[PDB]
Amino acid sequence: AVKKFKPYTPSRRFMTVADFSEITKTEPEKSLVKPLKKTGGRNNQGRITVRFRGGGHKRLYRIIDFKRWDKVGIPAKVAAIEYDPNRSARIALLHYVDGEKRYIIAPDGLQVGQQVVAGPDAPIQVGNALPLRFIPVGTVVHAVELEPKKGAKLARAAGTSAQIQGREGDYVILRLPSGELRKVHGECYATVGAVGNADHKNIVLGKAGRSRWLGRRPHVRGAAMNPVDHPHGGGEGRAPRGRPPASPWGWQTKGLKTRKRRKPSSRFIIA
Amino acid sequence: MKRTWQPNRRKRAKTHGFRARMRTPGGRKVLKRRRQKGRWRLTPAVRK
RNA sequence: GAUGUCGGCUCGUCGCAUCCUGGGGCUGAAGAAGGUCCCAAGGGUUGGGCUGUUCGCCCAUUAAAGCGGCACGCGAGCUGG
RNA sequence: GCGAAUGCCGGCAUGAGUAACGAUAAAGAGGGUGAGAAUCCCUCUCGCCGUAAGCCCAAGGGUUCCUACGCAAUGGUCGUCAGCGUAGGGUUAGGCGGGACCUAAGGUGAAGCCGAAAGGCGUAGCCGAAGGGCAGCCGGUUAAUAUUCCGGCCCUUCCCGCAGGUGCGAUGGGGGGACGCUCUAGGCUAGGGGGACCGGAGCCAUGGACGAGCCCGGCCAGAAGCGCAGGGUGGGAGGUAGGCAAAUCCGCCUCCCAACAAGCUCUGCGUGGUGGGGAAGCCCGCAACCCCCCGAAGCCAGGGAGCCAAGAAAAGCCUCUAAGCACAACCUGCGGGAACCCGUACCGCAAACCGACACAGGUGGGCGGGUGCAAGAGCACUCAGGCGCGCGGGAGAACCCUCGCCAAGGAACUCUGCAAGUUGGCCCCGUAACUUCGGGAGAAGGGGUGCUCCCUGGGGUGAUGAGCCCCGGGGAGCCGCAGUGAACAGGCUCUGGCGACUGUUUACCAAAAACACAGCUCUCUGCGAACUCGUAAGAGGAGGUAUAGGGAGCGACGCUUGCCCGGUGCCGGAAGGUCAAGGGGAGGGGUGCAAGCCCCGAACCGAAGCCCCGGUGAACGGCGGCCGUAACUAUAACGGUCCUAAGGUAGCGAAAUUCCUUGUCGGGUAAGUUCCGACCUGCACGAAAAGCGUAACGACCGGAGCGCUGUCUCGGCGAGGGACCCGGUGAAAUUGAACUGGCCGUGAAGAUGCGGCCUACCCGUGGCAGGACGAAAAGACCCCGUGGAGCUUUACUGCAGCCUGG
RNA sequence: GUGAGACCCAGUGGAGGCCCGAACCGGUGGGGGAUGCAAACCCCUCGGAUGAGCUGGGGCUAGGAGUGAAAAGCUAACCGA
RNA sequence: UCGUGGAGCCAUGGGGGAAUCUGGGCGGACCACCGCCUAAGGCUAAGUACUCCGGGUGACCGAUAGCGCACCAGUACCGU
RNA sequence: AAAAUUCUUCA
RNA sequence: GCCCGGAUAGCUCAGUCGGUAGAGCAGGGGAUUGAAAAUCCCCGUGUCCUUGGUUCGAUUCCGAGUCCGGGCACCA
RNA sequence: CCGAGGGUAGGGCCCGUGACUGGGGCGAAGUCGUAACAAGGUAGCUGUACCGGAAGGUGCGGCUGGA
RNA sequence: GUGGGAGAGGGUGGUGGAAUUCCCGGAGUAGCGGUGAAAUGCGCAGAUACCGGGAGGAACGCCGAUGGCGAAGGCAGCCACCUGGUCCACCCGUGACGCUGAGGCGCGAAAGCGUGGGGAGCAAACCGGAUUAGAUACCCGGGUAGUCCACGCCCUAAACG
Ligand SMILES: NC[C@@H]1O[C@H](O[C@H]2[C@@H](O)[C@H](O[C@@H]3[C@@H](O)[C@H](N)C[C@H](N)[C@H]3O[C@H]3O[C@H](CO)[C@@H](O)[C@H](O)[C@H]3N)O[C@@H]2CO)[C@H](N)[C@@H](O)[C@@H]1O
Ligand SMILES: [Mg+2]
Ligand SMILES: [Mg+2]
Ligand SMILES: [Mg+2]
Ligand SMILES: [Mg+2]
Ligand SMILES: [Mg+2]
Ligand SMILES: [Mg+2]
Ligand SMILES: [Mg+2]
Ligand SMILES: [Mg+2]
Ligand SMILES: [Mg+2]
Ligand SMILES: [Mg+2]
Ligand SMILES: [Mg+2]
Ligand SMILES: [Mg+2]
Ligand SMILES: [Mg+2]
Ligand SMILES: [Mg+2]
Ligand SMILES: [Mg+2]
Ligand SMILES: [Mg+2]
Ligand SMILES: [Mg+2]
Ligand SMILES: [Mg+2]
Ligand SMILES: [Mg+2]
Ligand SMILES: [Mg+2]
Ligand SMILES: [Mg+2]
Ligand SMILES: [Mg+2]
Ligand SMILES: [Mg+2]
Ligand SMILES: [Mg+2]
Ligand SMILES: [Mg+2]
Ligand SMILES: [Mg+2]
Ligand SMILES: [Mg+2]
Ligand SMILES: [Mg+2]
Ligand SMILES: [Mg+2]
Ligand SMILES: [Mg+2]
Ligand SMILES: [Mg+2]
Ligand SMILES: [Mg+2]
Ligand SMILES: [Mg+2]
Ligand SMILES: [Mg+2]
Ligand SMILES: [Mg+2]
Ligand SMILES: [Mg+2]
Ligand SMILES: [Mg+2]
Ligand SMILES: [Mg+2]
Ligand SMILES: [Mg+2]
Ligand SMILES: [Mg+2]
Ligand SMILES: [Mg+2]
Ligand SMILES: [Mg+2]
Ligand SMILES: [Mg+2]
Ligand SMILES: [Mg+2]
Ligand SMILES: [Mg+2]
Ligand SMILES: [Mg+2]
Ligand SMILES: [Mg+2]
Ligand SMILES: [Mg+2]
Ligand SMILES: [Mg+2]
Ligand SMILES: [Mg+2]
Ligand SMILES: [Mg+2]
Ligand SMILES: [Mg+2]
Ligand SMILES: [Mg+2]
Ligand SMILES: [Mg+2]
Ligand SMILES: [Mg+2]
Ligand SMILES: [Mg+2]
Ligand SMILES: [Mg+2]
Ligand SMILES: [Mg+2]
Ligand SMILES: [Mg+2]
Ligand SMILES: [Mg+2]
Ligand SMILES: [Mg+2]
Ligand SMILES: [Mg+2]
Ligand SMILES: [Mg+2]
Ligand SMILES: [Mg+2]
Ligand SMILES: [Mg+2]
Ligand SMILES: [Mg+2]
Ligand SMILES: [Mg+2]
Ligand SMILES: [Mg+2]
Ligand SMILES: [Mg+2]
Ligand SMILES: [Mg+2]
Ligand SMILES: [Mg+2]
Ligand SMILES: [Mg+2]
Ligand SMILES: [Mg+2]
Ligand SMILES: [Mg+2]
Ligand SMILES: [Mg+2]
Ligand SMILES: [Mg+2]
Ligand SMILES: [Mg+2]
Ligand SMILES: [Mg+2]
Ligand SMILES: [Mg+2]
Ligand SMILES: [Mg+2]
Ligand SMILES: [Mg+2]
Ligand SMILES: [Mg+2]
Ligand SMILES: [Mg+2]
Ligand SMILES: [Mg+2]
Ligand SMILES: [Mg+2]
Ligand SMILES: [Mg+2]
Ligand SMILES: [Mg+2]
Ligand SMILES: [Mg+2]
Ligand SMILES: [Mg+2]
Ligand SMILES: [Mg+2]
Ligand SMILES: [Mg+2]
Ligand SMILES: [Mg+2]
Ligand SMILES: [Mg+2]
Ligand SMILES: [Mg+2]
Ligand SMILES: [Mg+2]
Ligand SMILES: [Mg+2]
Ligand SMILES: [Mg+2]
Ligand SMILES: [Mg+2]
Ligand SMILES: [Mg+2]
Ligand SMILES: [Mg+2]
Ligand SMILES: [Mg+2]
Ligand SMILES: [Mg+2]
Ligand SMILES: [Mg+2]
Ligand SMILES: [Mg+2]
Ligand SMILES: [Mg+2]
Ligand SMILES: [Mg+2]
Ligand SMILES: [Mg+2]
Ligand SMILES: [Mg+2]
Ligand SMILES: [Mg+2]
Ligand SMILES: [Mg+2]
Ligand SMILES: [Mg+2]
Ligand SMILES: [Mg+2]
Ligand SMILES: [Mg+2]
Ligand SMILES: [Mg+2]
Ligand SMILES: [Mg+2]
Ligand SMILES: [Mg+2]
Ligand SMILES: [Mg+2]
Ligand SMILES: [Mg+2]
Ligand SMILES: [Mg+2]
Ligand SMILES: [Mg+2]
Ligand SMILES: [Mg+2]
Ligand SMILES: [Mg+2]
Ligand SMILES: [Mg+2]
Ligand SMILES: [Mg+2]
Ligand SMILES: [Mg+2]
Ligand SMILES: [Mg+2]
Ligand SMILES: [Mg+2]
Ligand SMILES: [Mg+2]
Ligand SMILES: [Mg+2]
Ligand SMILES: [Mg+2]
Ligand SMILES: [Mg+2]
Ligand SMILES: [Mg+2]
Ligand SMILES: [Mg+2]
Ligand SMILES: [Mg+2]
Ligand SMILES: [Mg+2]
Ligand SMILES: [Mg+2]
Ligand SMILES: [Mg+2]
Ligand SMILES: [Mg+2]
Ligand SMILES: [Mg+2]
Ligand SMILES: [Mg+2]
Ligand SMILES: [Mg+2]
Ligand SMILES: [Mg+2]
Ligand SMILES: [Mg+2]
Ligand SMILES: [Mg+2]
Ligand SMILES: [Mg+2]
Ligand SMILES: [Mg+2]
Ligand SMILES: [Mg+2]
Ligand SMILES: [Mg+2]
Ligand SMILES: [Mg+2]
Ligand SMILES: [Mg+2]
Ligand SMILES: [Mg+2]
Ligand SMILES: [Mg+2]
Ligand SMILES: [Mg+2]
Ligand SMILES: [Mg+2]
Ligand SMILES: [Mg+2]
Ligand SMILES: [Mg+2]
Ligand SMILES: [Mg+2]
Ligand SMILES: [Mg+2]
Ligand SMILES: [Mg+2]
Ligand SMILES: [Mg+2]
Ligand SMILES: [Mg+2]
Ligand SMILES: [Mg+2]
Ligand SMILES: [Mg+2]
Ligand SMILES: [Mg+2]
Ligand SMILES: [Mg+2]
Ligand SMILES: [Mg+2]
Ligand SMILES: [Mg+2]
Ligand SMILES: [Mg+2]
Ligand SMILES: [Mg+2]
Ligand SMILES: [Mg+2]
Ligand SMILES: [Mg+2]
Ligand SMILES: [Mg+2]
Ligand SMILES: [Mg+2]
Ligand SMILES: [Mg+2]
Ligand SMILES: [Mg+2]
Ligand SMILES: [Mg+2]
Ligand SMILES: [Mg+2]
Ligand SMILES: [Mg+2]
Ligand SMILES: [Mg+2]
Ligand SMILES: [Mg+2]
Ligand SMILES: [Mg+2]
Ligand SMILES: [Mg+2]
Repeated sequence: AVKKFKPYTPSRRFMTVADFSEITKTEPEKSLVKPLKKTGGRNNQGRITVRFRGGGHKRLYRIIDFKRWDKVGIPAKVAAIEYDPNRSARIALLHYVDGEKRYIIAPDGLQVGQQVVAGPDAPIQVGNALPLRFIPVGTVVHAVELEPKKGAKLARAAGTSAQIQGREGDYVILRLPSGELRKVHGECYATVGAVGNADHKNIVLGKAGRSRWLGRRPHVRGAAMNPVDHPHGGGEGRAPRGRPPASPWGWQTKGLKTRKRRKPSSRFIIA
Repeated sequence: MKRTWQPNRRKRAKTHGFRARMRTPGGRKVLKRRRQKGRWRLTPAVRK
């Protein structure tokens, strides 16, 4: 729902946090599965290549399953729904009848105790992953694969989800979270339902820090630097860019389409 | 106040060490030159 | 191969084309006041409001609140608005 | 062949016996020593520090440590002294810290990938430490070392043997190791305060005291056992699609038993056989070691609760099985043996480290006693302990520095209350507009504070009752000028501008109104993402996936954000126009006696780009002018007309913007180029280079008031550190050479140096700064040079990159 | 309190880029210093001080390159290369 | 020597792609003669260059010269 | 389902 | 103070090449109305600012000037 | 002790006045249009919303006191 | 109370077909549109007109009325669940328990506001084209908020019989 605070301090008036009842249950990550020293670092081999990243609360990583086809047919009981710091969603831990456990970006609705599974036979109900071709046109599904056997890669951010628009050949049409209509293979898996924790889009960082705890360093405007630093830069006291909106690298930044034209990945898109 | 020289044995060697000179083709050419000239010390001498 | 630049402060000193105070001729000078011109700096020539201001404009007085020169006197004396 | 080059190397001058001698914590005397002592040693007075100016440890420094000789130099003076010279000594570890252990970022790097070479990436592995893991505590000794040597008590590994246990057995599997912030409970310990009690040499002074007097000290370590605190922890028995099935171990199902437990374990603290230490005191040598109380930030520890930002790894260590092996082998006991390498002096907030210096600067971790002030690591004094800052002695000018006080006035000072003053703690009353209901608030403005005597209420600890502490409540009364009696310790208010806010910045002239900021919008990006770095491989993005990532502007919040796509940019346009290779060769040329061999080459087919068409403003941007008109005049709701892509809407407005200007009214003032409120002919506001506001916030900028003041009228006195004199040591920039006066002139136009005249015995000391166009910097402005660099763009020309045909 | 609520009182509770205030990190105004104690220091005063905090050790990024809460600041006492 | 030039020759990143002596390259576009030469595999002393090193000479220096060092110098010292 | 504005004052 | 731009019918503004000068609005006269507007027919208008000069001829091309407009005045 | 009152500080209600500013009322014959009364020449009115010289226009819904 | 009845009373979930718009596909060619007449505008880059498939949003034709239900506002496709009011029949039970109702509390068309979503049609403002003396209007071509859903506000009306 999102917690609100009385203004017993500015910023704390505008501040809001996520309701943690969905997760209220198992805060400590499963010592196996999640355990994975996660390496922080805002640059590659030397230089920074994504400005303004850095700092930000120590974060332990949690490995999730983005290809539930591992255990086809093997059902599992959702042991618990915990908080994952490395993502917008909430993951859910689930023990399989097999014994093996693992996390799954918890879908909106899924509840602890519910049984769930993955496969063709699999029943169409929130939490079960199936190959697209076997999923009722129109249903909402998330964590959609994009190419058979290559893992989930679509609609995984809290509250996101794509809708099955129709079949057509070995492919099926999908209106993705952005709204684009892409044809995706039939063998491509996906777990039924929406991502959940849709409230996310409503939390208000509130202060300047918080934005720091998230690991995002202060971002500085082009026109605030100088001729050398940026192209908007310079100008004897405050000025209107100088035309036309560009980036520190010098490419137009208002409307100039960037995706590669000759990309063979077209032919499967429409939006 | 803090002055440019803040002594540290490890740094000094890890940085201008002999082994250090040897790894870089550039440092190799440093020792090359030093020996050439006649320097009594090729590497900034230090001891532990 | 540098003569520090406006204003203020401190310290002055000089010119006279005199703002006072001294003399004196006219007066359309009754007296008192004045106006004007001549002789004369010896000594005087206020405290505030506003502005960085010099300058002025006001306030309250005054015998008068003179004009001007000394690298628009004076930063190896001060201040830097 | 030198006289000049702010020439170069060296030497020596001037300033100059001048400035200065490095914290204003402070000295005095008497003994020694010695050729010679303010300065070295000893004693006695005195002052300074005491979250230290004292102890301990890292880093760094490397003999500075200790002893004996020493004083040329070094030491800002002196020097018998020394961190100095010469010489000799000195650093002892299975347990402390590193290594024959572990992993982190990162490094390196088999494989593997890449790159003209050099090289770049890079899996396992390896390297990598204040992190993990690992066995020593209390004393005693040396001139100098000690958890190292010695004493006492207590341990750890390996190796061998013995005895009893058991499926023993990995580099493999699993568990564990293992983790955040804030707040916390209970016991303890460190530490500290009391004692009428215990042990002591002694002490009655100067009017009093033989006193429950005064003064000193009343602990430390310690196996097993035993206590008191905890911390960890269900056992069962079956199944078993997982732990890249090797497992009786994990993990999942299922079911007898068992639960805010007990037991089992593992630490902490007492206690403990016994060992050790043990003052003030005189000739330098007498021993208790008990009882209360306050009590941690440390310990039990992996305790608890709450929170969102969601909090290393690996080994040791358990456990499971594989090969193998079961004569092994591990396990537990018990004895015997074995136990290497490196460091260990000393300095360590400083004279031994980093600052050329014995430099007022900088330097990480731990302990940091007592009393009083609400508390505290703050403040004053003071323990332990350590210092009096390596030039002194006088004098008592000006002038400067730091500092105290002041009549009357009280901001008149001045750009400005700059500065300094006032105010200042705690307790209680009592507190406005406005407001986002939090705040404003410590608003303002007040009263209280000492000591003594009585009465009185809770609490902890005991034991409910004494003490010992811990919070109060009500009376009487005493003395001062004054009761946080010293020290530490906001001046308050009203009203504007800017920015919401805490925050960041020009290390070394700018801390702001600038940057950032949550938040708003635009745009890109469907994942081998876009974007960035790289020739590449690869990496970041991100072990993310449109509620996500990149770029851009605005910048909390409230009310809002208008018109114009003509030009420009971007977006969309399968048509057209133009269009490069290349395709195609109508037709023509060179040659050959020829077949030929060689060249040119028109139609047409030929991309992207451009042209063209249409969209687009929280995309670059733009957002008018002149005449006329109302029944007093004025003014002009109304009319006309030129021009445009379209003519500035709301709001605001002589403003961080207004030139004319001190606009013009009004407020404030005795008086107001500033300020506040208005007006609007806005030179030249205006809506996300956002417009207008706004509670709160600000070492931000403006205007006023009250309070208090040496800011001032207007200065005076006083203190200390210098200045001055004497003794010691002794620089500097500058300097053509000097025997260096005024005025009126003259002179390259501002003369000590020419002319004329006027002054003026020779030489210093303390002062003042008018001149020597004083010093300092080959002017930073200016211009010049076909000098240079940084930056811009619809300058030129290229290149990366991106698009594109073949 | 109501039908149930919301909401309202006390008490407990201990949040926060909250407040005073050291240590600590800074560097506001004024004074001194200016051949200094010092190639940025000292004095009085002042900002923050549970956070976008400060700090030790071990690492990585660099010359048209890095880094930058943005000053063309810093990159070993002078950085438009 | 060759800066697109009438630009051959010798190399060669890309595309196409032969023949074995009636073969094949060259003689400055290109043809025709005439003549030279044998590609797509390799080796090869000497004459030549240099002076760390040893010697000999000097209308070379003679301690501010001559090497940066005549001397315990790539030292002291400065700098991470 | 309609092209189309107006009528000084006092009586 | 310098460099720019105009001016033409009553008004707002077109145009020229050296021969010609215009439009809209206004206005004058009829028409519709009961009467005004509107609307409908008819109509007239120019020293092309003054000014000298050129030319065969100037609103137009030069030279001077008046007016009304806009734009610069920087380094200090 | 209390105490008239005076002093200092902070609040509350109230009346007057103020550059300037907003509408309002009233005043024979000024200006611009003509919204309403006859489908008032787009039926009228109406709540709210935005826009315009001005009546007023348009949106959405409602009424008939319109057909 | 017992037993029966009618209803667009209300809330939630699901669902149907027609139509408009857009998208793809086919087929087709010189206009379509719109009006009082026109023009703007869409169209040879292939529109209008016709067919097939798909998307999505809003509203439910006929039934349907001068009808029904609700306290009022208001409420209409179908289905299911949850739920209020109401009428008749039987005279069974209670035994005046009633009426009204300042204040309070709740509901309350449309428009408007907030947070997010949704967006086909329509459509203030706005932009064009006409009409006009002018035309910030009536007409035409576009067009944003809004209209839509959820949650929270607003609380007015010719909320009228
Ligand atoms: N009537 C007064 C109120 O204001 C308006 O009315 C005011 C004006 O509109 C009106 O003006 C009229 C004008 O419309 C009409 N065409 C011409 C007339 N001469 C004017 O009249 C007005 O001015 C004149 C002087 O000039 C006075 O003598 C006369 O009393 C006065 N009413 O005069 C009124 C002033 O009183 C409203 N229309 C009216 O409904 C309202 O009630
Ligand atoms: Mg920014
Ligand atoms: Mg800037
Ligand atoms: Mg640009
Ligand atoms: Mg640029
Ligand atoms: Mg710019
Ligand atoms: Mg500007
Ligand atoms: Mg140095
Ligand atoms: Mg080290
Ligand atoms: Mg070394
Ligand atoms: Mg000179
Ligand atoms: Mg005089
Ligand atoms: Mg004078
Ligand atoms: Mg002067
Ligand atoms: Mg000066
Ligand atoms: Mg002078
Ligand atoms: Mg001076
Ligand atoms: Mg100044
Ligand atoms: Mg010479
Ligand atoms: Mg000298
Ligand atoms: Mg002298
Ligand atoms: Mg002297
Ligand atoms: Mg002296
Ligand atoms: Mg000294
Ligand atoms: Mg003797
Ligand atoms: Mg050391
Ligand atoms: Mg030595
Ligand atoms: Mg001796
Ligand atoms: Mg000496
Ligand atoms: Mg001696
Ligand atoms: Mg010594
Ligand atoms: Mg010695
Ligand atoms: Mg050891
Ligand atoms: Mg060994
Ligand atoms: Mg590497
Ligand atoms: Mg490598
Ligand atoms: Mg190692
Ligand atoms: Mg270690
Ligand atoms: Mg640890
Ligand atoms: Mg360790
Ligand atoms: Mg560990
Ligand atoms: Mg150890
Ligand atoms: Mg021990
Ligand atoms: Mg010692
Ligand atoms: Mg076993
Ligand atoms: Mg393990
Ligand atoms: Mg642990
Ligand atoms: Mg406790
Ligand atoms: Mg104890
Ligand atoms: Mg005691
Ligand atoms: Mg006595
Ligand atoms: Mg003890
Ligand atoms: Mg099992
Ligand atoms: Mg196996
Ligand atoms: Mg004990
Ligand atoms: Mg206790
Ligand atoms: Mg086996
Ligand atoms: Mg032995
Ligand atoms: Mg030691
Ligand atoms: Mg310390
Ligand atoms: Mg040093
Ligand atoms: Mg000293
Ligand atoms: Mg020092
Ligand atoms: Mg420190
Ligand atoms: Mg206190
Ligand atoms: Mg102290
Ligand atoms: Mg006085
Ligand atoms: Mg007095
Ligand atoms: Mg004054
Ligand atoms: Mg004055
Ligand atoms: Mg002033
Ligand atoms: Mg000022
Ligand atoms: Mg002050
Ligand atoms: Mg109020
Ligand atoms: Mg007393
Ligand atoms: Mg006090
Ligand atoms: Mg203080
Ligand atoms: Mg105030
Ligand atoms: Mg600010
Ligand atoms: Mg703060
Ligand atoms: Mg700083
Ligand atoms: Mg600075
Ligand atoms: Mg500041
Ligand atoms: Mg500063
Ligand atoms: Mg990743
Ligand atoms: Mg974005
Ligand atoms: Mg962003
Ligand atoms: Mg901004
Ligand atoms: Mg702004
Ligand atoms: Mg705009
Ligand atoms: Mg435009
Ligand atoms: Mg366009
Ligand atoms: Mg295109
Ligand atoms: Mg061609
Ligand atoms: Mg083309
Ligand atoms: Mg106009
Ligand atoms: Mg008139
Ligand atoms: Mg008239
Ligand atoms: Mg304007
Ligand atoms: Mg407008
Ligand atoms: Mg104005
Ligand atoms: Mg003014
Ligand atoms: Mg302006
Ligand atoms: Mg002005
Ligand atoms: Mg002015
Ligand atoms: Mg006045
Ligand atoms: Mg002012
Ligand atoms: Mg003033
Ligand atoms: Mg004003
Ligand atoms: Mg502006
Ligand atoms: Mg803008
Ligand atoms: Mg404003
Ligand atoms: Mg500030
Ligand atoms: Mg004074
Ligand atoms: Mg004195
Ligand atoms: Mg002397
Ligand atoms: Mg002269
Ligand atoms: Mg002479
Ligand atoms: Mg002479
Ligand atoms: Mg003298
Ligand atoms: Mg002088
Ligand atoms: Mg002097
Ligand atoms: Mg000079
Ligand atoms: Mg020069
Ligand atoms: Mg030139
Ligand atoms: Mg350069
Ligand atoms: Mg060009
Ligand atoms: Mg009720
Ligand atoms: Mg509470
Ligand atoms: Mg704070
Ligand atoms: Mg100063
Ligand atoms: Mg000075
Ligand atoms: Mg402070
Ligand atoms: Mg604070
Ligand atoms: Mg570090
Ligand atoms: Mg380091
Ligand atoms: Mg560079
Ligand atoms: Mg920074
Ligand atoms: Mg740079
Ligand atoms: Mg050429
Ligand atoms: Mg050939
Ligand atoms: Mg050839
Ligand atoms: Mg040849
Ligand atoms: Mg040949
Ligand atoms: Mg060869
Ligand atoms: Mg050879
Ligand atoms: Mg030599
Ligand atoms: Mg000689
Ligand atoms: Mg060195
Ligand atoms: Mg009329
Ligand atoms: Mg009439
Ligand atoms: Mg009439
Ligand atoms: Mg005319
Ligand atoms: Mg009025
Ligand atoms: Mg009126
Ligand atoms: Mg009407
Ligand atoms: Mg009408
Ligand atoms: Mg109509
Ligand atoms: Mg009508
Ligand atoms: Mg009404
Ligand atoms: Mg209007
Ligand atoms: Mg209006
Ligand atoms: Mg108008
Ligand atoms: Mg309208
Ligand atoms: Mg209607
Ligand atoms: Mg109704
Ligand atoms: Mg109606
Ligand atoms: Mg009706
Ligand atoms: Mg449409
Ligand atoms: Mg079609
Ligand atoms: Mg077709
Ligand atoms: Mg309903
Ligand atoms: Mg019912
Ligand atoms: Mg009865
Ligand atoms: Mg309503
Ligand atoms: Mg509505
Ligand atoms: Mg609105
Ligand atoms: Mg609103
Ligand atoms: Mg429409
Ligand atoms: Mg009409
Ligand atoms: Mg709805
Ligand atoms: Mg209401
Ligand atoms: Mg009705």
